[PDB]
Amino acid sequence: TKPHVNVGTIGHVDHGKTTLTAAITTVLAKTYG
Amino acid sequence: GITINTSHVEYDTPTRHYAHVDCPGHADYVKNMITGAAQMDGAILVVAATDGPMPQTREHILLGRQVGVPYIIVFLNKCDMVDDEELLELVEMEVRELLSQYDFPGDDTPIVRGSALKALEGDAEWEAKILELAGFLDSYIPEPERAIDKPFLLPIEDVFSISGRGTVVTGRVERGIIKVGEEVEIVGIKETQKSTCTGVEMFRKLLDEGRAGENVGVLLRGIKREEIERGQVLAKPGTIKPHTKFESEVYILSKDEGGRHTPFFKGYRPQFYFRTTDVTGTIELPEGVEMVMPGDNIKMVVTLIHPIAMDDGLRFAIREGGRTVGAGVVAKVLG
Ligand SMILES: CN(C)[C@@H]1C(O)=C(C(N)=O)C(=O)[C@@]2(O)C(O)=C3C(=O)c4c(O)cccc4[C@@](C)(O)[C@H]3C[C@@H]12
Ligand SMILES: Nc1nc2c(ncn2[C@@H]2O[C@H](COP(=O)(O)OP(=O)(O)O)[C@@H](O)[C@H]2O)c(=O)[nH]1
Ligand SMILES: [Mg+2]
Ligand code: NA
Ligand code: NA
Ligand code: NA
Repeated sequence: TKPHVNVGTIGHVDHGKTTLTAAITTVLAKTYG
Repeated sequence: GITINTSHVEYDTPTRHYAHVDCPGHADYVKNMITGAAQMDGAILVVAATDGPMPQTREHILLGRQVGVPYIIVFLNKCDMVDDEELLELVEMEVRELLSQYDFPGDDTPIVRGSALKALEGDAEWEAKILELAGFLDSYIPEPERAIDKPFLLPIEDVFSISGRGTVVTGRVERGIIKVGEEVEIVGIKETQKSTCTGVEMFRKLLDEGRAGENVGVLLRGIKREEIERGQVLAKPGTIKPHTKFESEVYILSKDEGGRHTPFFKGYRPQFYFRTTDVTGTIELPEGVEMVMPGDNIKMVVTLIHPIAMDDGLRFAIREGGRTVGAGVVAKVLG
């Protein structure tokens, strides 16, 4: 049903793309789980 | 073969399901952005407030424009390390200027000040910034245009002559929809011809229409087997034109990926594989660039011997004797 959207994290090494990636996942799960 | 290193996660907002891709190093970002190994409807540019924009910050924005990434939202990270409203506004301004330098609307770009780390730790003040970022994903990025809603296009693979029914071309509907009765232009390689769809077949059985993602056969009116060939595309009339010269961004495979072992200079004449076939071309390197090393990525102006139907965003492989040595994407058609 829901609209599917492709996104991703870009930016310089060590600026926190992977940490942000996990942070989004956990916070959306705890807020909209 | 190109080595694709990625991290895939999925997450949901009340109204949307997101497929998120993250990559390890800069080379992974180059490769994966050019090959389309992850198509971003929108990108989240992460900039550490502590470093401010850095070389890959600029290159990813540049690559994003060249490969067609339509929207960029910024997440100014590590703000837990920077308590200085003036420093934060400085960096944000630097980022908007950088985005604009590459034609993204820096002034209209959402920028969220956060801390991925403290949010990840369970700090509510920071978690709120993540929700804010997700809000902008929801609000700033429009519902992407679905494949079926785009004009019909089908890369021609085989060409059959069929017993009394007519000429039949096969391939996978790359986009759109083709219905019996609709007109179609056969574009690329030769002068554009026109014809009419008198039938769509799939799995031996006659259908009413073919759809994006499906492998079908298209019966054509009046055209003969000799007038059509592989490399050409079927398209809703007036939606795609053939071109010989274009500007592109390309990634040359590294030695470790089984690519070339030496640099090539101007005068390099490889094959450019577009959809279904190889087409030789001549290259023009950017000003000041004398050679291209395995592993490098550059803007390359290409001139094909024979035309090909194309538009910005079309992917292609660069090959040497059927062996892939590079990947590219059309950034701008020239003519
Ligand atoms: C535990 N910590 C968070 C990880 C780590 O130890 C890292 C490191 N430099 O030591 C990362 O860079 C680490 O944080 C990180 O950024 C990682 C990645 O970016 C990726 C991506 O994007 C895709 C596939 C694989 C990786 C990865 C294995 O390199 C990731 C490892 C991450
Ligand atoms: N203080 C602080 N450190 C952070 C934050 N986000 C990431 N880091 C740290 O920055 C380093 C690199 O982060 P990482 O996600 O691997 O960066 P990446 O290479 O862009 O994926 C790690 O030591 C992280 O813990 C943040 O918001 N605040
Ligand atoms: Mg990372
Ligand atoms: Na720093
Ligand atoms: Na939201
Ligand atoms: Na030289």
